[PDB]
Amino acid sequence: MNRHYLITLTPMDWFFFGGERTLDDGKSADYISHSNKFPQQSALLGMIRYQLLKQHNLLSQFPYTENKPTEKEIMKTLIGEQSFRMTERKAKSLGLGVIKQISPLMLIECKDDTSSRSIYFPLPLDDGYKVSFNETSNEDKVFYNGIECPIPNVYPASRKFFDHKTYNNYLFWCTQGNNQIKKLLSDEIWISKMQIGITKHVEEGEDNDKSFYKQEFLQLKKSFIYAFYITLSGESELSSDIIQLGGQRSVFRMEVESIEENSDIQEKYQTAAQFLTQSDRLLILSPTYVDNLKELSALCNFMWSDSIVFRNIQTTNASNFYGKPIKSSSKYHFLKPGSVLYFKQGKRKEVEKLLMDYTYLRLSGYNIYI
Amino acid sequence: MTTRMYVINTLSNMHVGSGEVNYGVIDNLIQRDSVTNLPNINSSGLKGAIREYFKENEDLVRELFGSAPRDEKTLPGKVRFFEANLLSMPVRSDKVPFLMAISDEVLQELITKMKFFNCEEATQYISHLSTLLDNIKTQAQGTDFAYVFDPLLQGAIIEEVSIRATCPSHIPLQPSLKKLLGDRLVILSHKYFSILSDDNHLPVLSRNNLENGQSANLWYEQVLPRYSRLYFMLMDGNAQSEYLKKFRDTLCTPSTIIQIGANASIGYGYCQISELSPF
Amino acid sequence: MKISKKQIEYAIEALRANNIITNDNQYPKVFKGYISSFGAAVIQSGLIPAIIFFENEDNDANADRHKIIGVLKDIINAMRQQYTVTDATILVSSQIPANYSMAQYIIEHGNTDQLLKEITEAAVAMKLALRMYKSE
Amino acid sequence: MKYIAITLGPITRTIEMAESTKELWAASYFFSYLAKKIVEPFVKKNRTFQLPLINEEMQKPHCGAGLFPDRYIFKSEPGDLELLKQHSDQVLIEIAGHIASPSLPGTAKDVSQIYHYLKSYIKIYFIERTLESDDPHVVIPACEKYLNIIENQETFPEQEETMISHQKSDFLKFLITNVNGKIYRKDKNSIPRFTGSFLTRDAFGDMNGERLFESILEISASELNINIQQKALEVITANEKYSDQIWDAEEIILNDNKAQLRPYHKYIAIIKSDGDSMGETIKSMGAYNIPITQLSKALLSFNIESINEIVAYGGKPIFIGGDDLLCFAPVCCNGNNVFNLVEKLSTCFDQCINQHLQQYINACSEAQRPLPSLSFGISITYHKYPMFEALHTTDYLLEMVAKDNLFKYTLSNKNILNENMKRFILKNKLAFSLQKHSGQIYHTAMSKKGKSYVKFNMLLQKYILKNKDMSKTQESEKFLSSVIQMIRAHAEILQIILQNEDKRTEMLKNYFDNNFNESCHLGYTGLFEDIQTLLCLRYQENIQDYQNRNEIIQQNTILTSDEKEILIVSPAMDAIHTIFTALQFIHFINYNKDE
Ligand SMILES: [Mn+2]
Repeated sequence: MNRHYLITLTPMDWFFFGGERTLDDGKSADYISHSNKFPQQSALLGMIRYQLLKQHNLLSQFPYTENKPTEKEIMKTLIGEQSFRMTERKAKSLGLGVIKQISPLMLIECKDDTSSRSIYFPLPLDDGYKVSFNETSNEDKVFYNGIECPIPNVYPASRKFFDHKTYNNYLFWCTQGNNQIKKLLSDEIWISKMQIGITKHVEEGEDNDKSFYKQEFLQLKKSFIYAFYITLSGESELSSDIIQLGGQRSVFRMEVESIEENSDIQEKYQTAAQFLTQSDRLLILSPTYVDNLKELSALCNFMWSDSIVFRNIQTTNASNFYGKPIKSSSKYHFLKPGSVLYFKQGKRKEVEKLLMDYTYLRLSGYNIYI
Repeated sequence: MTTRMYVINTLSNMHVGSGEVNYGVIDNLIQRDSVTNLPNINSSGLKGAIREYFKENEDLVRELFGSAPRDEKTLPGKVRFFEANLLSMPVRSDKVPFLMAISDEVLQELITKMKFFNCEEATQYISHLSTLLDNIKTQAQGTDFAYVFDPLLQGAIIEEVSIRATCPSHIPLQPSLKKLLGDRLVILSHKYFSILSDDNHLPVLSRNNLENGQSANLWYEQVLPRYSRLYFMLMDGNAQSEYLKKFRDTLCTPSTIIQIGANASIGYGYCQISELSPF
Repeated sequence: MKISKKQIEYAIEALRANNIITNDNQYPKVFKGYISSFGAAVIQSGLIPAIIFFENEDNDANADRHKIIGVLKDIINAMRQQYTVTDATILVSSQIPANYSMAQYIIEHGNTDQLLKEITEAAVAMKLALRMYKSE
Repeated sequence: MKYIAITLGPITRTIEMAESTKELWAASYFFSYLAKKIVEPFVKKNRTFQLPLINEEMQKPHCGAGLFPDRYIFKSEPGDLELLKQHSDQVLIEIAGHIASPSLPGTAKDVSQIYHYLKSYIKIYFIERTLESDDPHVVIPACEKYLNIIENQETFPEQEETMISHQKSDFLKFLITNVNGKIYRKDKNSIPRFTGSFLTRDAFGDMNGERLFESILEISASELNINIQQKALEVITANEKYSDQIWDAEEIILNDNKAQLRPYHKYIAIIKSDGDSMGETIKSMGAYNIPITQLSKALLSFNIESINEIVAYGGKPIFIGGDDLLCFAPVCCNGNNVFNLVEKLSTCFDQCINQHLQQYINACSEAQRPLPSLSFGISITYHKYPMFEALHTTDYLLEMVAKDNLFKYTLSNKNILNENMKRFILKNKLAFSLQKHSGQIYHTAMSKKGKSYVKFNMLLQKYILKNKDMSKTQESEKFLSSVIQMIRAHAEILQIILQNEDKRTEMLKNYFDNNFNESCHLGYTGLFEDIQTLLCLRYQENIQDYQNRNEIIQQNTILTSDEKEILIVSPAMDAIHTIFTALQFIHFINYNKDE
């Protein structure tokens, strides 16, 4: 039997999440740093692995190198042989320890009445707009890099055409109300702080006093938390604790709440997202990766989509955990949450199978749609 | 991991540079909280001050605070510092040289932070502070209030806001609450405290640079008043017990004075550090 | 002590109204010294003797010094039009009558503390306001 | 009949991949070059173009600026779509073959991978629409509205290897980083040269290329006539990729001769412009019958003459198409400041509109007569300041402050469009920002439709030193610092002086007289009179623009306190801040000591 847990994360201070232009990686762009609102699912996976190791006092790689003969296999059966790697994107299992499945990170509002938890999702890019095509072989055709598709007709659902100057759907996060969808501006959920720090001591006598850096620190609005669902193999309980989730020493409070045995966390996430389902499009709830975007384009009439960049930290059980981290040599482009895939008249199953072809990414919390 | 609350009790004027876009009368401003706009110290400043004090013991610094910048090998820190929030501030009176001013909102935020962080001595402190706040709210009944607890201090006039302090006999102040919040304490509405801690009522000092007997430059400096109290939270990532105990003992010994902020050579920001005493 | 914008505007209005600046935007150079002398007199002799000395005009007491006390009266009146009720604070607000000299008012019910504060703020406001005219 | 509308590429994404100035020029000229190559076959045929108005002078190589925009609408003949598809494929094939040429640095990359990367990255979207109307005024919006929703389809390269030095799956970054090619040498009896890529050959001409652009200091320090690039290049070649080494060498040789180095020679200016009320002008042209080809012709003439103006002044144009302008200039050259360049470009745009739009100007009454106007956003930053951040600063200036888009977005995102509030949108503005190498940021906003802009330009021209002062003391600069400090300290008393109506001018003069004693040592003479006049003009303009807007903003219950505070602009404080920013700019240009 497998334990099912709801993992709530409360920020105890201002938090940071790494991007590609981090504090010291590149060339003269390495003293201004910006933060991503959500951590990568690899951050959640590594958090779980770190907490599991610490619970069993198996934390290793202290500021010296040692060997672990008789605890290599305990480590392997507890956390897995290696970190989350996108090279194994097609495998049928996470290749990790007791961790079976992680739902995508969700934004949860906790009303100060312990009444219910409202889950906020990105606003679908088609919200409030009616997108229609002419499936006939008539005129008004579009060519997306040589592929011929029917022209989209976007009207507000309030015969005025789409206005690019009145478009703000990418700035909103939505939750279920009573009959309409409550829309929260993304600037209300997150607040931004630019911290300027220096190094007091001046070394080597060269030109100095310019050693000032800027970091963007994010904070969640009051009564807002992060959450995700995790399935743990056998009996490997997770203890509530104070944890780190990326960034410049960001501290979160882990609350582990148990849900019923006969439950599917994928089903629970889809049940939460059920209020956004329109049967003419595919809503991309979690970041989605496809090896060929051209084939996905051929299987749809219009993508109202965006991109995010993905890069991992690749560490093995024996890696030097204290030093320069080895990051994935390749960066991958994922479809942003809130993107809608307008499938052809009869090919929803085709695009669904294309997206579910990566079951490893599915178990990690990616390629989740509704 | 044992979260601990430390009080600061600055022994001199504190200037921690904000560095943000300044356009007003005062050229050098102090760091203020984004949300409450009360004076505060960034955890970067706290870590820097404590690491500078302990820099002569290299092993302790490497264990707790981490590796120095521009070092080939990078070691993570084991203590997490949280930002220091203003607890009480000296306000000027007429019966006594000064009074220690705390707002009811500062008290409530302290209660919430202790409940959230689970400080080691949080239980009794939270209970007694909650009782004090409830008694204060019952006495005020939604009106502006300025409550002193020593019967002698009755009738004290806070200078900048011409408020006369009253002494409700029903409200008991425990000795440990007095230790935490300070002596000669007045509990105000947050409007009064915000007025007293704003840019117009904080001490502004004039400075100039003399070249051959004539002033070359002139600027005005904002300083946190002497004897102010700030609290912060420290989290030990299960660091080595001996280094942790040495660090805590050195931090709590009376002979140890920490410099935080600018103007170190003219004695700005010199403070002690006090752990939360058991109630 | 910190002067608000409203007190400086009151000082401008009172300075123009009590006939100190001519229509040519010039004030006689003696009045800045008179304000400084009034402050020093308040410090050295006291509020009441300074007010009495500066309010008299029967002799050749420069024949213009009582205008300063007129301006102070106007400023204090204006400041006590507003900030009137403010029950949370300890101040008494009233309109000092035109026929009552300031010396008479402080003799009768001055209370010497609110009046000291108002007098010092009014004097500072007068100095700041005169900084925006030119000496004859 | 048949109309074909084409849109090209993600431009902002490529622009934000650039870290230096030559990289930014490469990023913009890549799309200009691609658009030119795509539309070449149909321009060679007699094809009527509605939107861009392709002309023979456009094809001729100007300076490295790109004049070809991203959107094209032309009347279609049968067989046009297949030819467009095949030519798009062939153009991408040629570009990929150019990237893999051994003249560029790095290992030999396979053409097929680069072609697939370009296909997955570059957006080439075109649409065929049957419009039963010849008229351009209905044709252009009809195709543009569909293009707008077309652009929302996202294409990206799925996998991007960026670490391995011989599996670099990042070819547009490679192209922009290595747009100048390599360096080739004789037996030491020769001069350094850059081989240059296809972009440099096409933009600057294959022959008679005097000198390519490598580092910011060449543009910024184009005053000392030291020939920075050749000295640095012979240093870096005698040493034993080249971008950072040549940058450092240029810095070292700039520091070596400090006898003429002013602090602003290490600061660069980013100029961005956008046409204001051009859509309303197009609507007024639709009502009062006059074809859009006249507006396109005025825009083209403005583009050419603006390129000439930017080149004559020390500077480099990047994109000059229609209303959009992007140029890098030093703060000063030959005693001319960048604000004189902004004035010259505003004058060029207004003069070209007057020249070619005489029919609409004289037909329309003076009551409405919207007319286009150029809004500018200027960012001055350290040459080592990251280019991404400086570009974002320039975009913020232009959009939010110069176009007053902060007001519009704040109202619209809360659904307070409220045509009453649409009546309050400000136009024809100048947005300025200066960031020193200390973290000090000074910014200002000014309306160019009044006398305040003219007074600002003359005040700058009066007190900007055309020749560096070789005095170790700089008494005048300490006087300027005292004036700056006393302006920022007495801001509230200045506000009180300004809020008075009838007698504020004499009160201002008297206050400055009383506060400053012997306020004339050397240089700055009559500065106070000019400052007071500019301050009064700014206050009057601010009262005209912001007062009713602030009153209506405070009365709106939907807006929160934070948004209301962000939107509210105090007239007197803004005027004082503008004076403060102008004085800080004068101090920055004049003072020899940096930081
Ligand atoms: Mn435009």
